[PDB]
Amino acid sequence: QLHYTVQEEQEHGTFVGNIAEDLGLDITKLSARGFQTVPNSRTPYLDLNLETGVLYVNEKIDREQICKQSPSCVLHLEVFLENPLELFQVEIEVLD
Amino acid sequence: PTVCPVPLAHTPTVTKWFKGITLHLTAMRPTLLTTRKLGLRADATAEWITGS
Amino acid sequence: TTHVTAVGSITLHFSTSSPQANFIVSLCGKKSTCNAECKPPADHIIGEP
Amino acid sequence: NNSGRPLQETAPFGCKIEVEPLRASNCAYGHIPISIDIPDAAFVRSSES
Repeated sequence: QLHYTVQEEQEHGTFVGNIAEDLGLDITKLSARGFQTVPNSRTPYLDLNLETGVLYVNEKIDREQICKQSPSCVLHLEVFLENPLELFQVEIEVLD
Repeated sequence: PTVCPVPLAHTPTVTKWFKGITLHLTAMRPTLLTTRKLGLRADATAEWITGS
Repeated sequence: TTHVTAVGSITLHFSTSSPQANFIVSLCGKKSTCNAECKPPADHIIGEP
Repeated sequence: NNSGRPLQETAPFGCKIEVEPLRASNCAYGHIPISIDIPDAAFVRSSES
């Protein structure tokens, strides 16, 4: 569905991608469609920016803790909009 | 509140006679059917259906 | 409404609920009578009121 | 456990039941009388038709 890759040892908000730009849904209108993160999602490490549709990095990435529970080191996240309703998927992977 | 996806059934076929219809249905799990009449009386029905 | 000229004709469409048509039609203000017999319909169910 | 079916599936005359505020929308019953007054400029006198 979507695929971005993050490097080891990030420093609280460098850059990941540009969701609204790759999905074509345009800026200056999504502020009213209801742009939101899904409650069944949202790993603690990343953060959204409802205005310009870019992905942060919240706290420093730690490979040891992150894929001690899901051996394939990946991260899951979803977003949705209204009028009319949609549902998208994003995956992030930690390199070395 | 959030959003959720749900399934859509199989479109039925209709047969017409003098003042009536007949619906040929298909359902592999339980499903619902509701009818009402557009006049002064309603005559509502309701049924969960399984099979063909 | 219609567009009119010196000599000509015009076709119009109507709907009815009587087994024979016996009504009057007025054009520009002038009257005329129509009469014939009307057959019962073929189909059984439709999707209009 | 014993509620029944809602009013969106029992209302006669084929109505739509919507909330916030409470209302029934697009029912079909009975006859309505109407008086209307038409402005004078829209009539065209007979010598032109």
